[PDB]
Amino acid sequence: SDAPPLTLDGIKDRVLYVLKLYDKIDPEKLSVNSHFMKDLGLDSLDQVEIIMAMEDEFGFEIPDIDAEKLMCPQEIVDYIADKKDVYE
Amino acid sequence: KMELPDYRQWKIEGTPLETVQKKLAARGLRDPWARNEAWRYMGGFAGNITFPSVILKGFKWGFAAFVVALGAEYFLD
Amino acid sequence: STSSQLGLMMVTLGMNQPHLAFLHICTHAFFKAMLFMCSGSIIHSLADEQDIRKMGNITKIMPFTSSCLVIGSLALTGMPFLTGFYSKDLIIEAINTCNTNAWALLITLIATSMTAMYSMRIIYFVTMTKPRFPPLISINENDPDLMNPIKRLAFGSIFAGFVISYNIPPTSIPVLTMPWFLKTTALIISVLGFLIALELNN
Amino acid sequence: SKYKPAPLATLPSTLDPAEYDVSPETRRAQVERLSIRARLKREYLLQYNDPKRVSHIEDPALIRWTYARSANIYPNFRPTPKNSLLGAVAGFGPLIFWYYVFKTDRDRKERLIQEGKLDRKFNISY
Amino acid sequence: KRLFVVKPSLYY
Amino acid sequence: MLKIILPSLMLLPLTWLSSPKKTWTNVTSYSFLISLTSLTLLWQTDENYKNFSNMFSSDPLSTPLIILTAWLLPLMLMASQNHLKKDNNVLQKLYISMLISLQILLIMTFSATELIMFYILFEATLIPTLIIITRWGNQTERLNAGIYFLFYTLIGSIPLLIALILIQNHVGTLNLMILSFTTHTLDASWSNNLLWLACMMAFLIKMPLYGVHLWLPKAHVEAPIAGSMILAAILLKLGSYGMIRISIILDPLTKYMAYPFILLSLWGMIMTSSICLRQTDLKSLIAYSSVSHMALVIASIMIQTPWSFMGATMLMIAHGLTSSLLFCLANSNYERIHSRTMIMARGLQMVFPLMATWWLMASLANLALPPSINLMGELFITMSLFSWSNFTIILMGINIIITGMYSMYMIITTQRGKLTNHMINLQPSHTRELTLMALHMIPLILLTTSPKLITGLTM
Amino acid sequence: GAHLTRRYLWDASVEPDPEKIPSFPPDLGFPERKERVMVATQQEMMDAQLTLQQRDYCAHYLIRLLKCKRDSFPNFLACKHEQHDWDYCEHLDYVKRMKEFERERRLLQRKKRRA
Amino acid sequence: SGYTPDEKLRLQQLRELRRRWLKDQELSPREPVLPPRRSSLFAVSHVLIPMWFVHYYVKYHMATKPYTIVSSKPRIFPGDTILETGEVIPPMRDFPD
Amino acid sequence: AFCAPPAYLTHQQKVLRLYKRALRHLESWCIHRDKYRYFACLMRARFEEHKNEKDMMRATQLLREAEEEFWQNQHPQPYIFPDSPGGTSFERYECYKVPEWCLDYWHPSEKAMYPDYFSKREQWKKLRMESWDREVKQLQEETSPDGIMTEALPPARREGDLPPLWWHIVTRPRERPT
Amino acid sequence: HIQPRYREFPQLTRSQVIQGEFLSSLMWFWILWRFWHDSDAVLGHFSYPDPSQWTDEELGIPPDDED
Repeated sequence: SDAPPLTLDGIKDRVLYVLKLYDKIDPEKLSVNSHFMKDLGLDSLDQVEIIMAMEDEFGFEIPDIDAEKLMCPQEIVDYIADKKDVYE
Repeated sequence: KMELPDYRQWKIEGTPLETVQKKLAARGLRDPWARNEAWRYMGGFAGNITFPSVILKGFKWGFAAFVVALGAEYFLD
Repeated sequence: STSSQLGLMMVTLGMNQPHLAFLHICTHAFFKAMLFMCSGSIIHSLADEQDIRKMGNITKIMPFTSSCLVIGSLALTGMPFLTGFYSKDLIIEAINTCNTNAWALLITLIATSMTAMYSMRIIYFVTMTKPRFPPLISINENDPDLMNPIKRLAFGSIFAGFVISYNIPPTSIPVLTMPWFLKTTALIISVLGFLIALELNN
Repeated sequence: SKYKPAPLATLPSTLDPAEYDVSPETRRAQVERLSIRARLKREYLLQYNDPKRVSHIEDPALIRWTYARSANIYPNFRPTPKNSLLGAVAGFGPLIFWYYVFKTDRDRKERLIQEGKLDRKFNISY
Repeated sequence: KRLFVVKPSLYY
Repeated sequence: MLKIILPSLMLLPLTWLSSPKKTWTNVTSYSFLISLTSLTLLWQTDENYKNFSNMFSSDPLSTPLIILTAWLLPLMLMASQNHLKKDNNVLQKLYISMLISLQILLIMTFSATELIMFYILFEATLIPTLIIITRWGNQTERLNAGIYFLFYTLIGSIPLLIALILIQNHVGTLNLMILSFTTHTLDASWSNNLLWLACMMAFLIKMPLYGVHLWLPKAHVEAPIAGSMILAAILLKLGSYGMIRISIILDPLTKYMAYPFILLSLWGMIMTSSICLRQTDLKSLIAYSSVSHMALVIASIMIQTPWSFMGATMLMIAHGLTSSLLFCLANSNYERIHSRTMIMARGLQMVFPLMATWWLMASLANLALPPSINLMGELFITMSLFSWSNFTIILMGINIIITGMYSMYMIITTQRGKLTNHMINLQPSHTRELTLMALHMIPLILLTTSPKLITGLTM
Repeated sequence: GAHLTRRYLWDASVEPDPEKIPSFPPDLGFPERKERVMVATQQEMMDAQLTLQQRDYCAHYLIRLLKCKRDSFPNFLACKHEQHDWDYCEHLDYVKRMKEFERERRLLQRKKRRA
Repeated sequence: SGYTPDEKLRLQQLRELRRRWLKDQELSPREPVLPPRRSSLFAVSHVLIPMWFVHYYVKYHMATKPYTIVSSKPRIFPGDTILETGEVIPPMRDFPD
Repeated sequence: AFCAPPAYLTHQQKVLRLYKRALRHLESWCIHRDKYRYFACLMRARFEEHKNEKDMMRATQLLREAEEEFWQNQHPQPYIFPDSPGGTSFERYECYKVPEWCLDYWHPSEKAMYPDYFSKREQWKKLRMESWDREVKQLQEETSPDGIMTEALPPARREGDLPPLWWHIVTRPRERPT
Repeated sequence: HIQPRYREFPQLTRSQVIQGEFLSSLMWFWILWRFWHDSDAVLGHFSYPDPSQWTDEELGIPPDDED
């Protein structure tokens, strides 16, 4: 229990960071509510890697039955927040 | 809070990621996530920890003090 | 590693050398516990991670814990004039200088080599490669509760074998006249193990 | 060198040809199973969330398990040439074996004792 | 910042 | 002895003539005081056993059992207050009277110099026990349980009565002091072998044996907490006391008429301790552990060596205490969920932290954790058997292993693990049941401190 | 060592067995032999509380060593000269044992070439 | 693939409820109410008095009882001087080396 | 965890989960990140090659051959995130996850130390007692009569109503309570 | 008291760096002191004689010609 507590804005910032560092995406057209397969022209095999990177970033794992439902990065943020009991 | 560096500073160039990217794009393949792994080779991480540097860590001043005490024990006899 | 050292102690008890086994018992705790406590610091800092694949360089980011861990691994190996030497040396001598089963002798030497090998495995995947751990850094090893016991155990791992072996009474009679390739055999073994593991990992 | 299943080391269901099936009868079965399971899940959660509940939730499957492993045995037991033989051995085989073991050991002992040649230097307490 | 830690009744 | 028995009688008018509210307090307190009075029997400053009359006496063997029987009454009364809270005053008084009568008859049995009084009371202890089981048990198997419990015992006891009468007609008296100095070798013959069988099988069914042990788990399972406690702690010790007293006149037929029973006991020990693994009912688990433990007592008594008798007495006392304790612990959780299955409530260390220490300490006494007296008995019995035949330690050791195994399984799958969140009815622990566990445990500590008391006539 | 490659193969018969040494009489050569002398008396070694394993013709330097260790306390680094003398005497005893071993080996060679 | 419009509204509602609950788990400064409120003397208090009682026990019960404390005999060396008897152990015969 | 698996597993889902497990075991073999990046590009190439294969007979056959190849050359000791099944800290904190109803047995003395909390708690309990019947009827009135169910819960269609069966998702103990 | 950084190498307190450096330097100073003063422990230091460089006259085997 030496790690700074997790906060929503930080989660969102780090997610968008990881995403901007993904070469198949344009930072300019990036925001939350953005859809990977429709707005950002991606496919399922890339969403897999997106969620893998989220995991390797925050240090925990997300099951496939739920990962399959993560398309908007705000969904990722809300999942990571409901898993880690953040409320602010 | 913790401020995040600029996402754009993470460049493949100057790492083994460059070698891997070349070996890949040879056969037509590109590594997109390459940049998200860059910080592990940049900044203070940039370097190479070799086995002697770890074992012989502290050998300098250890040798110095060994010599000091050896000379003192000669002086004393 | 602890199970291996226990097997070695039982070997010692097999060739009628109990005092040596007890001296190894006493000299082993220091560096073994220091090793566990360095591991525990690393784990408390990296958020419960215990898998060396996600540890990376620890010199730059934990120089003190890393130096103590190296001292521990050395004492575990021969590394003359540390705590481990003052027992393991005589262990190897007694085994290679008595009417013992040859297979036991052979696999004990092989196991000392392997001791060096996995000591180096730790030192490599935890102290000499480049990071694999998450990008957020919440590392702190300054709390005096972490440093004072570790450094006490380090002073132990360094000087305690000398101290004891010189203060104890003479229990048995050590054989002290053997060919060069038997008195220097433990060191040769450990060194070859280090080199082989280094090559395999590079 | 491909995997060979065993009663303990089983098949991971990814090398089972029954999962790589698109047959509509199989899928109808799967759907029926999910329906049963969801029905039971709702029946359990309507109690687990009832705020007018002051007692635990009774599980009849467990009650059946226990009633079957203890009390439904003898009525559903009929003697057979296999049951009888397994019972006979399990009951009177270890006994016979250990009887002859102890009898031989103690006869040998008492023989040496009456004869001599067996020493009990400091046996004082037995 | 501080949070209520849930615990059984240890009075009895 | 009258100074211990007549108060136990006046307890009855105290029970009935008392106001409905103050009936429990009075009887509990005065029963504690009687347990105290029973501590004078330990004033033995010589090798000359205490004879108070032609009928009542107390040797180092009967004194521990008498003290245990006088000490268990208040604990049973306490344990029996959460149930019976909704029963009528008269029913509560009747329950208390059953328990008091059991106490009295048992103190008599252990104080008896003559075997006919012992038999009469040995049999009289069936009426209150059967009543308790069949009238205040909860399930329908009450009745079959009571039937088994009655008729195993009676079919075993009748031959015992015949043999006692035969001994009377042959010797002139069934006194135990006389039958010990005036003794004669029993000529080896089928008649005397059947006499041995008659004298032994009643107790062997009451210890019990392995082959005849089905009456015990049915009862314990279907018996209220008090019946289970007294049964396990005393009504089994009854058979061992009887065997120890009556084996003097069966010499030397015990040398070769024992192999069957030593063997059955040593093997059924393993069988029962293994059953205690694949057992869904906690009470059945405790019962089968009791059987596994009494097997050692039977074997020990059969080889009749000093170490053997000593270990048997220690194991009797310790097992009584710890089994009463385990049944109390089980009934604690039963009163919450009203189920005997050990799989339903499996995270109770996150709600009852203190009550878990009682589980821990008991299961440690169940297994042989030293310096517990549950361990000294097992150890000296092991030693006696090893001297008997050096091949007994095999079975003894595998029994030890299985014992540790199922005790750890009990406490793990009952206390440790994830809590059952649907169990909103897990009220915290009652001061009363906590006192119960404390009163069961502290005496074990004290005995472990002073084992000289529970050794027996041999030491 | 190589004493094992000459025995376990290549004419075991002409190499010694450690369990039986000496296997030849002491008078087979060495017309006269000064039976080894032990300085220390039994009472000395009993009073000093030695172990049966330590009374092997090298107990007098060991007694001087223990006496030095007692007198020079807490200076446990002293008494390093006495340690060397005990080690030296033990080395000489080991040399003598090696000599017995090689002597028997060479005697075996005789029985080979005498026949 | 993806959350259905119904499951998404479900998640949103459960989410605002959860984030109210967790906020309620937050404590106020005045709770817990918690009413109403010598360099190394530990040495003395935990060493000296215990040593007193233990020395009493040892010296006056364990000793003063036979074969309770038994010490391996002390080493005697040639050249030493036994104390009670004053005996002098003769030194060793002179080494030939 | 939060979602309930469906009746059966589609083909695309099978392929994605195989992709995920393969990349994880490959990370476990390829410990260094560059090595892993390289062989992961290779693995994505191997997948994307048969990506537009329309037939199903050959699709499932390729999938099963891939599952076989994965079971072979499979890391026996793969990386497992600590808080995940098979990890070091899997249920390490499941012993401090005391439910909420354990407070209904608290003593008024223990309660007087946390008054605001228990006022809030009674508010919540009133909320639940009020919403119960409404959500129960919302459930019973919108069960598809087809006869097959789905295990998923509906949201609170009507305004002012709380989503059915929420007191166990909400009120769920935290994930690292100390 | 630390500042948790993100993807960057953090600064270190003089304490830990200096303390680990001191421990390692002490280890090496000890290994050099004991090695210079006591080198007769890792190496033989007692001449292991040659069992084949001895003289039959000194062992006892007679001529074998006639004895």
